[PDB]
This record gives sequence, C-alpha cells and structure tokens, in this order.
Amino acid sequence: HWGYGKHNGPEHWHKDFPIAKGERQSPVDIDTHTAKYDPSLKPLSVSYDQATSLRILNNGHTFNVEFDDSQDKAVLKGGPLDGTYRLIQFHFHWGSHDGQGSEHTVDKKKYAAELHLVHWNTKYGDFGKAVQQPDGLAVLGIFLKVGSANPGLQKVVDVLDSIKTKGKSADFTNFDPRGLLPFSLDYWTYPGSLTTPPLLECVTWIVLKEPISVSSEQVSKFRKLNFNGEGEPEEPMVDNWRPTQPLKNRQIKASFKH
Ligand SMILES: [Zn+2]
Repeated sequence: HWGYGKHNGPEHWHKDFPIAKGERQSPVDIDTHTAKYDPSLKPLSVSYDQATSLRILNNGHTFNVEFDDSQDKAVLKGGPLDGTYRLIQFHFHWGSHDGQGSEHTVDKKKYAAELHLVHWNTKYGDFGKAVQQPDGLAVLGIFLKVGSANPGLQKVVDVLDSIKTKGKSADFTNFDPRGLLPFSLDYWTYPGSLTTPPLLECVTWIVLKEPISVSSEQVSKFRKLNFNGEGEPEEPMVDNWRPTQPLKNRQIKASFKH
C-alpha cells in the first residue's frame, strides 16, 4: 500500500489516488510577501480547556494522539471557519535530519517538523461524513523549530517507546493540547487537502506563523519509531512528509498585517 519510500511514496500516490494532481492539494509553499491580510477573517478561537485525550498510536505512517470527539470538548471556531470544528486527533511529520521535516514551507524554508491538529465540522454529525465535504475539516498546522526543549511535548516523547511499531497503541489520558500552541495565533489560511492518501480536498488549512520549539533530542525520539509492524523488517519512521504542491487557483490569506 502507500508510504513514503522510493516506490510507494508521494511521487507515486497519484496512480491509485488521482486527486493527488487535483486543484486543491496540500501542503503548499507560503510566500509571506504575497499572502495578503484579509480583514473579513474573524478572531480565531481555540477552546481546548476540556479536551479529553484517550490513546496514542502508531499507524505505520505517523503517530496519532486520539481525542474523545463525541462532544464539544475541544473545538476550533472563528478565523475563516463557519461553525464549530471538533478536535479528533493530532499527529506530526518530521525528517531524517533537522533541516527538513515540515510539510508546509515558508518562503521555501523547511522546519524540522510540523504538527497537525485535525478537526471536523459538527454540522455533518460524524467525521466520516465531514471528510466528504469541501468544508468538512479544519487542520491547524504548527511548525517545530529546533532549539530549547519543549515541556509541552515531553509527555508525548516519554510514551513513544511503548508504540515503536505499526499497530501498537497506549493509554494516553489527561494530555492538554494547549501546551502545543504558540502564544501568538497569527496565521495563514487556504483551502486544501489531506496530505496523505486519500488526499481528499476537504480541509481549511490554518497554518500558524509562530513556531513552537523542540530540542534536537526530542525530535530524535520521533525517529526511533518504525513504519513496520513487529515481526516485519525494520523501516525507521523518518521523512513522513509530502513535498509542496502547486498553489493553482487559490489564495493564501493572512490573519495579520505585514
Ligand atoms: Zn498531517
């Protein structure tokens, strides 16, 4: 099936997922000089105080922290969004080396990793209905810049040893995802897609300008995960990122003035 290797990686996803070459694919490069301020955007509201984390798991592509999304315990509203978007999971993308790893780029520059907090529009009742709609999902993208250790990531790093191979999971309760947000919520937004197959064009992307920190040591712990399942051959989980795709007939809008 699909992955990030030379034969099954992003350059070949279009064979089985022809939307890979569609009008609204992600990620993209963000040109800070040409992304224009949009005064119609409303203030972005992140409400995570009651978020309920459940489990952390290795799905053979990344690791996901899963949240209870049966109620409005953790929601995103405002900004470019109409309505209420519920948090279902977050996950990361990272590189084999600190100089690469992010999916979005900023003025063609890559960060060491990128965090995605995935939310779905409650007017569709269920995540599975939402992903079929152009306004179905909102993903909050946060860059990780190597520097000082990040205390808000350490609880994640501390459990990765328990989920080294595909299919493993662990209890992961009482994690506060507010600890992964920067202090400024200044952002860029554009309409796009999931960055993994099935690459559905159902996402309102909200990419924060301010990165969060991660130590070189913390990101090296991401790289100790494996793509493979136990009893299968070893494939270190590195470089699980899709390269940037053409902007085509879209506009990237800024929440803030240059
Ligand atoms: Zn992602």
